[PDB]
Amino acid sequence: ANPLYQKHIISINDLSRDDLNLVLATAAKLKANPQPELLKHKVIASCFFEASTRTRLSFETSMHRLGASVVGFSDSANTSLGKKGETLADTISVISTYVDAIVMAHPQEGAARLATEFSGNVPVLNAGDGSNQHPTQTLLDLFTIQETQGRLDNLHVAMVGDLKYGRTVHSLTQALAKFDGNRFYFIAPDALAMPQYILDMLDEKGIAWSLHSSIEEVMAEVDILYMTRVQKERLDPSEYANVKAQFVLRASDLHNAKANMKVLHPLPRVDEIATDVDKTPHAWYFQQAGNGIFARQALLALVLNRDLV
Amino acid sequence: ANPLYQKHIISINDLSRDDLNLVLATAAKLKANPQPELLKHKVIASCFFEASTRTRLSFETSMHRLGASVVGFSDSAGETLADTISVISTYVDAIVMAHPQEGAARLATEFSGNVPVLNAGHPTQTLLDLFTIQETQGRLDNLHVAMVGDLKYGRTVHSLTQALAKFDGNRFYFIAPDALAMPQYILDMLDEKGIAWSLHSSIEEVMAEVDILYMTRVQKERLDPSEYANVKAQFVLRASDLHNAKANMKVLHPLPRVDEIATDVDKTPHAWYFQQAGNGIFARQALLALVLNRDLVL
Amino acid sequence: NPLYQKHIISINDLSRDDLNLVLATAAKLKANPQPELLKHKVIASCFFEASTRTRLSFETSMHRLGASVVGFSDSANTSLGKKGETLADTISVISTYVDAIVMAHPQEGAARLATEFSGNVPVLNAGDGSNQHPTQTLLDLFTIQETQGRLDNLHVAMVGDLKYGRTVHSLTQALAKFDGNRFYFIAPDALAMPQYILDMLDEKGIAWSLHSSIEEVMAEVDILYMTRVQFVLRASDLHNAKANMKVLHPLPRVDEIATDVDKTPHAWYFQQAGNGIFARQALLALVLN
Ligand SMILES: [Ca+2]
Ligand SMILES: [Cl-]
Repeated sequence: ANPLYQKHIISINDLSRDDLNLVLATAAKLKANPQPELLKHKVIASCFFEASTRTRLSFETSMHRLGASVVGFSDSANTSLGKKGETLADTISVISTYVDAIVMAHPQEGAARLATEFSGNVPVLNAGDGSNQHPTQTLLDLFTIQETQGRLDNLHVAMVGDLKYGRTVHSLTQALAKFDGNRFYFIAPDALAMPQYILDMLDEKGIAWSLHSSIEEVMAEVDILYMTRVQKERLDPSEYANVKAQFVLRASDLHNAKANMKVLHPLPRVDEIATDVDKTPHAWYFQQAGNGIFARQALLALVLNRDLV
Repeated sequence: ANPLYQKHIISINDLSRDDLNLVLATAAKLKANPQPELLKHKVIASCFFEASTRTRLSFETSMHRLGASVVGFSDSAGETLADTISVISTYVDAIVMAHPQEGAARLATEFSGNVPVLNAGHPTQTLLDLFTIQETQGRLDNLHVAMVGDLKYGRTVHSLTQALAKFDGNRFYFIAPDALAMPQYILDMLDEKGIAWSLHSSIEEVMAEVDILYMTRVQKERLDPSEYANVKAQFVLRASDLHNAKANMKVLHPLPRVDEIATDVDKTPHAWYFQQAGNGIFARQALLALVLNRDLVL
Repeated sequence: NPLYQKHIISINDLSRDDLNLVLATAAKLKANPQPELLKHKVIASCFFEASTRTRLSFETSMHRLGASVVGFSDSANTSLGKKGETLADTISVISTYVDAIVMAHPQEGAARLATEFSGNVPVLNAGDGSNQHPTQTLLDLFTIQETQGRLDNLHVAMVGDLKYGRTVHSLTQALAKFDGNRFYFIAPDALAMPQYILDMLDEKGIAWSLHSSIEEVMAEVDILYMTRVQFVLRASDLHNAKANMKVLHPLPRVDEIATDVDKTPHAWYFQQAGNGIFARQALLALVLN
């Protein structure tokens, strides 16, 4: 009855549409009736090998909102882990003898799937592995889309900025591609284009996507405008001309936006969303960030508790 | 109702006298009678953009003594700060922050929404100073208070002087190098209120009269090295200086100390800087409890 | 109990009876958890020296008993390097906040120095970054006791860097407080077990011998205790091992234990690390109740 019990959460690709809807339904229930003791007597490792203050504080808050305890580190440079040449595999194996679940973010794509080979029984939750996947960002993104659009089907969704290195949009496009009738607009520098493996997937599913050279040319029809930061720390040095944001959203761009349209951003932002956007009714990134608590609580509850909420 | 509920606490002098009295009464109540589940189901951010280890550990201990959960960062190892605050304020019930840049905490209050911001670096230092005085002397009025060291640039003695001047009948003794004197605008306020103060070049000459001796550093940057070499010993406290001390007298120091309190002071009955530091727990518990809990602890 | 409010700086300060009390308590807590035992305690996790595995193990143990934690995970991140911040004053202040202090520090004796300034507050030494500190030897002993059923009359082989792997020095001294144990030391000449350890065993009438390989003694060993050079064990070397034999390693390991050992029934270094939780729970419960 709880298909996420004790499941590793590494990639959206591994989750089903029903899985996504179950997390979202559980998040709305907990948002409505908190369960502050549900994970009492659990200890969870917050292992941010790659620092990400917003995501870690979101995850750790969600742990505490369910009554779990927390141990961990905020950056692998603040640790002695690996300093003698030992493997990440061994680090995970040892930590897995301590805790009831491992939340990990790591600079290398695939590191979270590697961890699942060595964690024995303990679930690994991928809080972001380099430029690859970010499945819990997608879960809070979907909860937010569901909340503001009333549905996850038949949406016009624009994704802007660094689509190549953006783990956020890899996971979110895969998830939305599990629903029906969605239409994608990709607005990105040529060098930071959405990768081919995402495009082939949409093709094989018969899902329409197209490339666009401006936000304005798609503004009138988008329901969700998903903005991203250039992943400066992941760019190849030959991609240095792409560090500066090529597409900037300003309040004036919203003059012909649909009444229901919301602008999302996984955050942090550089200048791709000007601060005059913050005051409009379309700005929804901080609401989105707040919904991460409910999405991440839901996931933690479903993974760590045998039965449903 | 509780007048500090959901209030930002950025500066000590934003506190009315009634609110100061409320904090101090609440600290005393919690110290005598702990309330270990008061902040159960609260999550508090401990946001130390620049490390301030002793202050962070004190604040976080205070959170746990009240049953609250804690998330944060202990060190970073304007536009982003605004967004950082906006994001964290969607997670937590209160933000405790230390930040080295001018105006950072007040700017945080513009972007935290309904989430109160508590400045850790600062208001809780003057609060724990006052709490420690009130607890060791039984009152905050009609005291003899000596302050020693860099009285010109020390913000902590300025705040303590200003706060103690809101109580009646205190007599002040300022003991400082001539170049680091208590500034005129403080003196002017004491003058106009009829509060007696005097200057003294030695700790010993007022030791017989003082209830609180509040010690601070005289840093080498402040004086010429020829002057520093001749003057510093006048502002160093040694155990032998305490010969004529009243039995109630307490030696305070906001910490860290360098050499201005010799270690032989540490085991006299008058040394009280470590107990004062421990009182930060109760001062910080009080502020957290009043800001975060709608109802007063009865 | 005799450990109440006591500093735990060095395992050699513990008698045989003290070791038994910790191990018995560890076993009791493993059998029947006590999740609220240290409810309303706040414990300081002061890792001046990072030692992250030991830190995570210690903090998990605190949480499994219901205590709260404050601390820092490396000196470099703190303000304890600024002028006037001394270790003595830092401990003096922290001991007004917390109910106990767990501390690792890069300099030898740092934890013992801290007991001079912590007042009534117990200090628990977590080492200098290495695996020599009391709870490591306690979890080693707990793991030997649990798997072998005893701490007496064992055949213990210690392999690797026996000169600088000080945890083998502690473990040998601890096991020499028990009865009838026999030691096999397998190490290069430059990294051989220190003479002061051999003399100690001699004084106790405890048998030991040096061996050039582990195949020489494998059929008789009960515990194979491996160390990292501050002699590579492979799955095929275990063919003639006794059914009770267990391979231990304080960790981290590099190449001295090939990963094909991990799947064999004798690999026990990750179970051993897991036992850190119960040894550390036990120490904290006894020191604070
Ligand atoms: Ca525009
Ligand atoms: Cl993947």
